[PDB]
Amino acid sequence: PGELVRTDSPNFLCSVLPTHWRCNKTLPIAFKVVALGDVPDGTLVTVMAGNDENYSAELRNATAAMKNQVARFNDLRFVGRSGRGKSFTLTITVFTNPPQVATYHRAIKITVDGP
Amino acid sequence: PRVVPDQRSKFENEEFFRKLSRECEIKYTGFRDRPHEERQARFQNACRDGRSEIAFVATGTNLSLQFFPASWRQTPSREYVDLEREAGKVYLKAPMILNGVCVIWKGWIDLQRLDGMGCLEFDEERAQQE
Repeated sequence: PGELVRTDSPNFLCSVLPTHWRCNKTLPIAFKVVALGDVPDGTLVTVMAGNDENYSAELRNATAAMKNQVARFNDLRFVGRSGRGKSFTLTITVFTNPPQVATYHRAIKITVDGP
Repeated sequence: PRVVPDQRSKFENEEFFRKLSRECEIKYTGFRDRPHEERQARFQNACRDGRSEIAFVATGTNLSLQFFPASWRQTPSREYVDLEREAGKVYLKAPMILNGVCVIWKGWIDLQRLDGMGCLEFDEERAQQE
């Protein structure tokens, strides 16, 4: 599961994301969303990003499925960017019924060059 | 599934919710890079299937929505997807647990513009059975 942080939901944890990262560049770690309470295997999870400037940043491989409380994303990637050092708020949706949503504010800053 | 011990309190006192509990600009975000003509079709077809992705533009808070009763393929009732209430646009209702609190997303979207107004409501009924 690696390094984790709490999300704004009491039911989920996700990987720690680089504070600043380059557009369309693979992440230093596989993005992981960890479910605390029971969530059936196969449950679909998705990540979406946005903020005041870019309300819906384009992402790559932003879909995954739970397997033992962990939804591991395969090469998740932030293509859209946050701009004038203003960072992204992640929206993590776990598709149970109804869906469970967890936000991660100022999770990451995506510029064209990166650090 | 999982909620904080005091949902209403969290819903009423936290800036995240408050900044979202009043009608504000919302915008469909599906097929972001595609011909507006197509996006318009995608949106309605998806609405008829009971799903959509609508972000709150002001804060960039993206949401994937399911227009079905929290209880639970099958076409949604006019209660969650209304195409009549007002010609030109569609009224949508979507339950979910957001940051540990049971809420209901309500709003409408212009079938032409693919933009609109919507907000979050505390779902008392759902909140207590959790």
